[PDB]
Amino acid sequence: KREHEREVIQKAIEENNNFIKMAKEKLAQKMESNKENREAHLAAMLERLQEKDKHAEEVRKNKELKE
Amino acid sequence: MREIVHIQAGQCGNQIGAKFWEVISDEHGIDPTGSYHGDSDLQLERINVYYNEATGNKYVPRAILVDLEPGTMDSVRSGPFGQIFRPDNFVFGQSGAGNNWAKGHYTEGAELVDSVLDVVRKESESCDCLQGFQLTHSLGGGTGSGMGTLLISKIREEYPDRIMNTFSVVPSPKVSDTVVEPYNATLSVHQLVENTDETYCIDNEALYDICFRTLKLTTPTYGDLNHLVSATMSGVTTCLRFPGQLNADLRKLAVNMVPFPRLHFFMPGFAPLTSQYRALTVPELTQQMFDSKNMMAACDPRHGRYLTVAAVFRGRMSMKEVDEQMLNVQNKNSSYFVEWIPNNVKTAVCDIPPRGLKMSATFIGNSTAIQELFKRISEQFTAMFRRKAFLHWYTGEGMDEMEFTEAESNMNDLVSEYQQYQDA
Ligand SMILES: Nc1nc2c(ncn2[C@@H]2O[C@H](COP(=O)(O)OP(=O)(O)O)[C@@H](O)[C@H]2O)c(=O)[nH]1
Ligand SMILES: COc1ccc(CNc2c(-c3ccccc3O)nc3ccc(F)cn23)cc1
Ligand SMILES: [Ca+2]
Ligand SMILES: [Mg+2]
Repeated sequence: KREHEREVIQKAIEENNNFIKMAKEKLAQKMESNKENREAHLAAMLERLQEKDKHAEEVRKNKELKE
Repeated sequence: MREIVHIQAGQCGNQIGAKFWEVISDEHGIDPTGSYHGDSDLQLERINVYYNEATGNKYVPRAILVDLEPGTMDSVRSGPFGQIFRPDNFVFGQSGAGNNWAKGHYTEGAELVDSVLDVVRKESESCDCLQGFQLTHSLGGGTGSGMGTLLISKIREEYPDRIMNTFSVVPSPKVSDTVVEPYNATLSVHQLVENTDETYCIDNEALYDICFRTLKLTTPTYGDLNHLVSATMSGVTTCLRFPGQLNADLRKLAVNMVPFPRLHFFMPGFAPLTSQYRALTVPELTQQMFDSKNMMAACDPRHGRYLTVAAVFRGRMSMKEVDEQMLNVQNKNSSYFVEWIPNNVKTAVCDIPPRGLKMSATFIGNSTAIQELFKRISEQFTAMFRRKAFLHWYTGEGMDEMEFTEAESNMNDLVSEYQQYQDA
């Protein structure tokens, strides 16, 4: 009975720790997946805008080199 | 064998336990501060069974007060007789047990139990010849139920040869704190079957009905139920607290009442039921104590058979008439007492009546009809357990479903065992 009494409290601690653990890890997982996603969205937006600057360079070099 | 050590656990344990010390302190002429202002020498002759003598001829209850929260135990110290208890024996936690057996037995209570056992050992050591322990508790909450049964298990380990008594308050929907009571009770019954020699089954169902039907209390409080409990506790301890031929002790009671070791659940009864002016004749006491209406456990004794009986008459009365009347109910209802324990009814008389009444009778019965109580709790248990309802409260403190299954099985076995002797 005493050894069983220690197994039960050890289990209660184990599972409480497990919840705290997997919540901690699940959270860090999401925050890191999110930051990579948000940054990937903004990186693509800026890379489409920098692709316009580089098309404006072609149109400004078609007036200067067609005269 | 004289000294008993009393422990009261949880709300109920300490509420009824306070009333017990109020009732018997008046009977032994002890006042709210601890001094003896009596009149009869018979009051002090075995005061040693429940009280220690102190510096200045104060008498101090050999009582340990246990709870996981300080609510109830601050009330006990506030209340009428609180200042009599030894202040070191107040052992309490802070967070309580949330009507959860598991918290009492396995987590919260485990933290506190070793301190209670240090006070138990303190009281146990300064005892000439300890006979045993009595615990007051309910089976329905978490502290008195789970922690209480944890204590019992520990006390048995350290003192395996001493007697263990419980006054165990069984729960009812009619007086109900929470839906998990049947769970808590079934987990505690499993403990009591293994680790006690005697248990007085005080059913709250039966106390509610006595209060409602027979005493005309429309809206009964816990005070009204505990009035009935402390008069029963007074009665079933009379033979230990007074003289004088019956060398009655807890072991003798255990030997004569309990033919099979698991079948030690006693149905108590009291007459007359109160909250009078006309004293009762011995025939009336004898009719009343044996009446179903006067039982402290909600079981019809006609549905079962009496294995053993112990009856205790209080007041000045003819012992000739007491034998005649006690022999009359046996001879006139002989089918209801088992033929295979000859002379299973034993009767005693004590000259001191209780406060209020000129004469009274207390009944102690090991009837097989007690099964009805365990059947009632087994049914409420299954209603919920078949859908595993409310279990998360228990599994969150590390308990497993297998432990509930085990416990359900032990109780149903108990019921089978009582049913075995009803038909023999
Ligand atoms: N007869 C009686 N029953 C009580 C009393 N207090 C609580 N109960 C019952 O005891 C059960 C709840 O247990 P309680 O002692 O409050 O829980 P604990 O403090 O956690 O042990 C329920 O069945 C209540 O109806 C009381 O003073 N008298
Ligand atoms: C078959 O039933 C019994 C036989 C022996 C005993 C031992 N002592 C005892 C008791 C008794 C013992 C301990 C605590 C409270 C008690 O009230 N009450 C009686 C009444 C009559 C009598 F003969 C003995 N009694 C108990 C029951
Ligand atoms: Ca704690
Ligand atoms: Mg309560």
